[PDB]
Amino acid sequence: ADRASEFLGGLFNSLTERGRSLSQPMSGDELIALSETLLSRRGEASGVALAASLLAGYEAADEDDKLAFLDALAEQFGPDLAELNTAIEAFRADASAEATGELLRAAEPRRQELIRRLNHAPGGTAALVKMREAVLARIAAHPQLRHVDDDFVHLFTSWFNRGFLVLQRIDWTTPANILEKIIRYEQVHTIHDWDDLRARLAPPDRRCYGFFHPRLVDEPLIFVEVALTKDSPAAIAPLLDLEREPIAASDATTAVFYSISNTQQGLAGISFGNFLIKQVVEEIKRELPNVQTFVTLSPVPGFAKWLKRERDNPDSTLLDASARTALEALDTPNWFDDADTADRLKPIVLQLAAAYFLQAKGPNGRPLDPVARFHLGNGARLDRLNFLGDRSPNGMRQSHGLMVNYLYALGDIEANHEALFERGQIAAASAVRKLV
Amino acid sequence: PMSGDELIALSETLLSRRGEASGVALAASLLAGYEAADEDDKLAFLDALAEQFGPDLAELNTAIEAFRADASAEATGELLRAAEPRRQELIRRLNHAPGGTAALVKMREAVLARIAAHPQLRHVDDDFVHLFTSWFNRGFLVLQRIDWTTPANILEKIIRYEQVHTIHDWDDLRARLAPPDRRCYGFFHPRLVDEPLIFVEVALTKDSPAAIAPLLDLEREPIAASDATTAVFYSISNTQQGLAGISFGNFLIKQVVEEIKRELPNVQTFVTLSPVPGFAKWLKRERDNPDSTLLDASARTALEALDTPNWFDDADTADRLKPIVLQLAAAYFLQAKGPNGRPLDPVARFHLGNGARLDRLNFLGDRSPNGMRQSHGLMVNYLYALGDIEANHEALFERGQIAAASAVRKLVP
Amino acid sequence: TTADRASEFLGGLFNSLTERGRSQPMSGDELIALSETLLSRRGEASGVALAASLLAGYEAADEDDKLAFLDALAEQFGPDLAELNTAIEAFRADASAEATGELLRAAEPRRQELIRRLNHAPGGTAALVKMREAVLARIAAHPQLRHVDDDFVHLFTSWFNRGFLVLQRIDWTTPANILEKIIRYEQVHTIHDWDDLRARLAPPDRRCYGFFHPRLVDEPLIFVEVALTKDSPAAIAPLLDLEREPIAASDATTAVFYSISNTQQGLAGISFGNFLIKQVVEEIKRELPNVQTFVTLSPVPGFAKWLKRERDNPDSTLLDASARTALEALDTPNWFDDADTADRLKPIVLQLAAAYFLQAKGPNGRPLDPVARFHLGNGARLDRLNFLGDRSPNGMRQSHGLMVNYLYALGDIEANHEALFERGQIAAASAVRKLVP
Amino acid sequence: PMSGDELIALSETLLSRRGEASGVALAASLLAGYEAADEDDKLAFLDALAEQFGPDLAELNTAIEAFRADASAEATGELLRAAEPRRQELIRRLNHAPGGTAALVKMREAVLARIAAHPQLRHVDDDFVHLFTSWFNRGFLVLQRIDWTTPANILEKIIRYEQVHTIHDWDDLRARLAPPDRRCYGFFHPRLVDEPLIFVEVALTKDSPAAIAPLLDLEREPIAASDATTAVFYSISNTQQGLAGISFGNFLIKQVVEEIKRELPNVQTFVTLSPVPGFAKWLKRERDNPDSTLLDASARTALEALDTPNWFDDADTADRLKPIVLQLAAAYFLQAKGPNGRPLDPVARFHLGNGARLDRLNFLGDRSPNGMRQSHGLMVNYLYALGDIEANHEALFERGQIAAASAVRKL
Ligand SMILES: [Mg+2]
Ligand SMILES: [Mg+2]
Repeated sequence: ADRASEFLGGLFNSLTERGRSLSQPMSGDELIALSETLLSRRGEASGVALAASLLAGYEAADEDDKLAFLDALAEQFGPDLAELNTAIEAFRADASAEATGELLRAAEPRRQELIRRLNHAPGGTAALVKMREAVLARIAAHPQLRHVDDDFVHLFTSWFNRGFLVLQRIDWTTPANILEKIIRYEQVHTIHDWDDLRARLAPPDRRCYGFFHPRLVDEPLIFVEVALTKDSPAAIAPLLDLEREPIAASDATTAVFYSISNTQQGLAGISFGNFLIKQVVEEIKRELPNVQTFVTLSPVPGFAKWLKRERDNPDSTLLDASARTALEALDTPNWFDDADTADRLKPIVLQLAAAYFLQAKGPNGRPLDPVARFHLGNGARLDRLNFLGDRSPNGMRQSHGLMVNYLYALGDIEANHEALFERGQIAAASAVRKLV
Repeated sequence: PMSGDELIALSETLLSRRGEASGVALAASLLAGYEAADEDDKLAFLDALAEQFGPDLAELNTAIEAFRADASAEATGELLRAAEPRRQELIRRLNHAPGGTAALVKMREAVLARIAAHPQLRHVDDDFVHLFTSWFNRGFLVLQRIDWTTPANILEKIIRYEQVHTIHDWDDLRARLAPPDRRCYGFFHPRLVDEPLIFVEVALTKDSPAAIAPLLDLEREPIAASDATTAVFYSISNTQQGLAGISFGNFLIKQVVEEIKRELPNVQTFVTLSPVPGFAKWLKRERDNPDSTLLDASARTALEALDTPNWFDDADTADRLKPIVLQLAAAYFLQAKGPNGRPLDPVARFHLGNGARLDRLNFLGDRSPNGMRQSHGLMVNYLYALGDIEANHEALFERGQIAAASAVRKLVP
Repeated sequence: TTADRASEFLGGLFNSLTERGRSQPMSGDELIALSETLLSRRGEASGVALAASLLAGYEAADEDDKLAFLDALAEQFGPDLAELNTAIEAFRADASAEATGELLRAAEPRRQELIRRLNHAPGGTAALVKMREAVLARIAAHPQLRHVDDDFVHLFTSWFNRGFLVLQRIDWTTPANILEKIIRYEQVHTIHDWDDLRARLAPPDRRCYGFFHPRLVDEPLIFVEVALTKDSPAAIAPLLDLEREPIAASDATTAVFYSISNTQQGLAGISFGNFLIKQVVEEIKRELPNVQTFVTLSPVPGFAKWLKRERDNPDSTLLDASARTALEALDTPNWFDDADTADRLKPIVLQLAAAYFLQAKGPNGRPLDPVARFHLGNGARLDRLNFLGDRSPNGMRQSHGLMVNYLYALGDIEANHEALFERGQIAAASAVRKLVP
Repeated sequence: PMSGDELIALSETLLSRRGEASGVALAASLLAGYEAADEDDKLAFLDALAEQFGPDLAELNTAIEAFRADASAEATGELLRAAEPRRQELIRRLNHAPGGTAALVKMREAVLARIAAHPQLRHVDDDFVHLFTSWFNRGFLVLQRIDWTTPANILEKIIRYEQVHTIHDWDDLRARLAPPDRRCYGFFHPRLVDEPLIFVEVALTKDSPAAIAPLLDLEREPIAASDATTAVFYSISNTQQGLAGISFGNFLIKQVVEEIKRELPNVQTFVTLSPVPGFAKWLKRERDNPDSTLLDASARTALEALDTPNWFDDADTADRLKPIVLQLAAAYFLQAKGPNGRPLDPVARFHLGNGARLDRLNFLGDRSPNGMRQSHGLMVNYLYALGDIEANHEALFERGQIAAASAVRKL
């Protein structure tokens, strides 16, 4: 039945209210010592006790002691090499069930149990996420921790099940402890104090939502900023216009997604499903059924640095001197001003930009642009390419000002998605694809 | 409907799917088809799960050759991934179908049911346990008072899963949660909606019972909550068969008493009136004594009076059986151990596990036909004290040390 | 966040008031004496204690003692006649604001303050409803209690504000304690234990709703039974036939109200708004958008009584020699069991029914038939007359088997309601309006 | 916009309306009209309310004749009906409009405020109070904890409505809600969504303070919940101007302490550190007495010190104002009364009415500029006990017996 919606609501409410209810720096060595103790503990009370302790000791430790520990999760808490070999020989001797099971057992690094146990401490999950954040930041100077992050991903993928994710409008009636977080995760608009915030949430032509999961109480995991309007924008400058006149909800037909952000560093790479946006769309449709179309005014981070690599190679598959000439006009502080040099680049940029999307592919079989991977993964369609839609000194170096417009269509959202994942079809508008 | 072959095929498809919407659709269809399948087609699919769906050997082999060549971290990590039965990914995916968790839990009931006739299915069961252990986290287990204001669909489930003192109909039911001197609680998990994973039936009283009949019988009169001083756990039921062997934590009862205490601060003594679903099965196996420091010559003597249609009403041939049986029960608890070195009896494992103390042995505390089949009407009282729960649990788990009252550690031969 | 926010909020507060909401025999004289203490009391703690005491006493009192007390409310607890006259003379002397203020104070009987205070006892409102049920049951044999009932209505009206009325679907996920009460309030269907209720609610083509108000926690005031179908019926027998084959709710296109009941005798005559069915329709629609037509299959209690009066009237407005002659058929064992007698009657009856519905008014000016006053007031349209829709011995004595369908169109509910209340215009279909003389 | 006359016209159309749907439509349209209209039109409508909307004389007289011609119960009940001012039906109708109760509460504020300048409005007030008493039934009042996880639009209101120790910004607010040594409760009623009618600010401690400075101070060390034995009610506010004079019960505090203890059973002593707004105008009117036993020559002199601007910052002239004031405060309390046998202090009538007993007169407990303004920096304590609350309440209401402490009586 559908009663499942109420049951989970009631349940997640007991969980959150419960959460809102509930020390001296340690060295890298002690932390390791403590881990071993926790891994051999049998009692459940002493277990959470050692766990909470370890987590407090780590949060308190000096940046150096922290790294000593993370490194140890690589060297001292991987699988037992002896056992694993024994187990390998057995399988090699007879590919039996007994042997194929002990192999699965012996190949599991001890870290997994350690993380599974640390997670029993009150606040454990939140601390664990902050820990994966530290290892993610340590991969560079210590590639070894890439395997330590692998195990966090495994476990996290299991905890943050997409079935328990939930969408909530983040308006002025939202709990203060949560909004206080929004002040921090706010990407676009500026917000220093609660006044800036209320003001930010005030306008009736502005909206924003958040996805919450019971594993992290009162934590908006994904933040979705929307703008209500009648026209489908091609420039960001206007939507963020502080002195412009805002309209009314019934006075809109096109909801435009100007910002979508993952708020927790430690959750990078953890999928929360691919029909997120679809949900944010229905919420808007249920509230304001007038809204006929749903488009996004997303950026294109990676295009500029793609135009670099693609130009630096004088043996481009489709980029001659005729182009490379006027092309490098971008190599000037201010070029977007000269209305002349502007209309010159438009055709050439939009032409290479179209390639960057439908043509360019990253490592694995998938679009190079990260924002494309997302919105496209979410069944949207690469509808329009707004040249110079963001002339901010930020976007100018990010994508040379180039901004695009993905369009979500309730009808064929799932359709595009299957296309993209099963085959490779990059749902794009005809007007953009004819720039090969 | 669908045949084992067709299910096996659709499984394969689901496993190689890459689109979410299409994946969930395939998962919802396979589950739907499995349910419609036949006892033969079903055993076919559960079996194809124990053979075709184990770890992929081709990929396991490469991973091993790679590790042998270079035992690098990447190689070790690769070996783990490839050592995973395909079953696990299959199970994880069906779980995305709506009602999958429930469906999945019913499927595990099905393998746990066939395991005896098909010991290979046991390898499939291990993987459900691995996932289930991760899905049913104790952190989301929620205690919820269950009374007459509780939805009917849920109450209906309690009459069906009540496993200690059978609840005949809705009147017996109302009888157990409507009186102000009666209390019921249940633990719920977001993984299974409206499904009380574990529910406890307590009786608010002034004394520590020794027989259920008095608690059950629809005759006696209640008593205001503020009047009682003692809470008595007279029934504990683990509802989902497919959830057998998944620990929900050892401090479950500690929560039910913390609840009862904040509500009725007038209740300061907590005990249980529990069964012993493994005593008749023990004593009988012990009656074919090849050589035991327990039973002797003048032993089986009174142990015959147990084999009657009702030896529990004639003080004659029974009063002679009380001190022999209790002497032996004291042996069944403090000495008899299960294959894992834990206390032989399931219910003593639960309560001792929750920090309770074996406080008293009640000879013939339950006369019902069920009580007779389990331990010859034998029942015991475990005691719970918030101040000792943690210690007893820790002491039991860390050192295998059982917590029993002196008045019982003595009755051991 | 104001239409949905106020609902979030109200739902919440109500949930609190729900869990929060989840005695010796006295003589009429003692109860009356007590009412006097309570009335003069000043402390809140003792007020409640006394009131709680009086209610318990009343409950346990003898039927004679209850009755004496109710009568006491009429003669002893009315307005103080002395000061009332004093105030009348003050105002006749000079109609000042202070004069009409005191007059208003002077006219209010002590019954009101007594009821208001008894309402503070826990379980007070429920007890007062039960008590009002008693005075309602005694107005015949005791016409003086009518002025006691008038005071109850003034307070109940203010307490049971339509704004807090909430609609809830009633099914197997509904709390047992509420379902238990439902097993007693069930109208059409027959229900014994829980197997009946569970059975009666199981079918996917059946759906009943309830209206709840925070004043009477866990209590369904108005119970609405509906049937999911693919056509607007003309006879109940089929709908109620257990040996019928249900249909998936998604397959249905029609929603048919076939039972609407007020569950609290003591609430009789208290309005909960005219847009009740509106809410039930908007609800079904959002759950099953696959339903376009909203129609009822109502009874016409009081048609038989009316027809009798029309016949016994030697000067009947529209009963010629023929009609009178044919009608005599209605006065036989099972005339309905003769296709010929039936088809002969159908034209004359249906035509009389039309004048009944469209012309027969009440002692005020409202449509005489109580079920029509309801559905018409709920903005419905009288859509069709179903000759011989219910041949159950009951329906036969009620309206000679005559049933009807009222048509609810979620686009003219307000229009029709306004017409009936503002202009007195009945919303009937031509098929029936062009059937009147 | 809309003129007072067009409003009075609408009201008349609403009173005779029979249709429900159009009934609430006109009601919404009147509320909105009144709401956004010049002050002058407003006073028009409100004065019309006292004038053109009292009872209908015709009907009232007809009803009078009948009663004089036949004092029957049916004639009586009919008189009562006709004595009701049309205003009531007007209000009752406007209240069906979406958001009417809130609009109506605001309108009462409009009249209440204009009374002093226009006493004929007091009559309008009278029917507002009649209806509000009925509507704001105490049984639907709900106690709710108000911490940092509370909806913003509500916390905002808590800020805006503080009336004991002003809150300046959200951080300052966060301060009274987040710190574990702190707590806050509000009372909500279904008639006004998200509107905290009454809200209390308690400072969990382990003693019984006599000054606010050490409570509201940002620089302070927190204390765990269980690390407290007491509870200190330092601020209590009644939020709705328009709900002035409507009782929400007399056991509001008994509910809060019952909640604090069920959570922190480590608290076994609940006391307040309340102000005394009725001390300013009392002593300021006191020294204008033709005669006053509580004010002699030897007193009215050592009391002259308070006249200076800043005398609270000198250990010197201050210890003479300690015994003379306490004896007048202890008098003002146990003695002084208002137009009724009830205590003159609006805060004492609240706490005593709530079952508390005057336990101490913490001299100069408030240094705030507003504090001196009223109680001259003086503060008092009130002791609540889950044993005497009901007993004290009764004594005060049944017999006017002011439960106080010996330490305070003699003075
Ligand atoms: Mg795993
Ligand atoms: Mg009145």
